Amino acid sequence: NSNICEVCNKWGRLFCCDTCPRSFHEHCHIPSVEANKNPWSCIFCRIKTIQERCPESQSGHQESEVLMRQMLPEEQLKCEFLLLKVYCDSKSCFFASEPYYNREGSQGPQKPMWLNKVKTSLNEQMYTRVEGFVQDMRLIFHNHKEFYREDKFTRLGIQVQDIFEKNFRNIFAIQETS
Ligand SMILES: [Zn+2]
Ligand SMILES: [Zn+2]
Ligand SMILES: [Zn+2]
Repeated sequence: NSNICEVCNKWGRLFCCDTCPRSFHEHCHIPSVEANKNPWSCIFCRIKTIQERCPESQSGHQESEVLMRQMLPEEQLKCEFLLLKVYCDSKSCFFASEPYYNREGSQGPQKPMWLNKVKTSLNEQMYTRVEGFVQDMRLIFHNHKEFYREDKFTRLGIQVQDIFEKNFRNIFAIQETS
């Protein structure tokens, strides 16, 4: 197994996947690494299994249909994995914890949002449809773009949104388009 966490790329107290060489800090893995379970399979492995059990699940889909899906166990897992893929980028640090807004010439957003809040919301089963999770994730980057205006720091929201959107299209097998 790897000797660094797959998500934050640091050593420490790591839990090893039994079906692949990845390793994780307890709270870097989403959901948090489960207490017992021998063997244990990580979220990358659990997602691969869904795909292998239903190869047709990788045929193209319309985003509008994906968003209306109820958060049954497989869609819950897919959103957890998508959230994890955002945290895997080091630029997620900017969006992880609760932001505050005091900049000359800007007003803070009406509805602040951040990754750890989405994480808690998923853990607490607060989303009933995929749309709920996706809306809150897109809101993180939209709020950032609006607040930072013409400051070059706006680019960080574009960059992490692009990681989100690429992984969304991959995980939910969104029909490829030009
Ligand atoms: Zn970690
Ligand atoms: Zn694994
Ligand atoms: Zn099938």
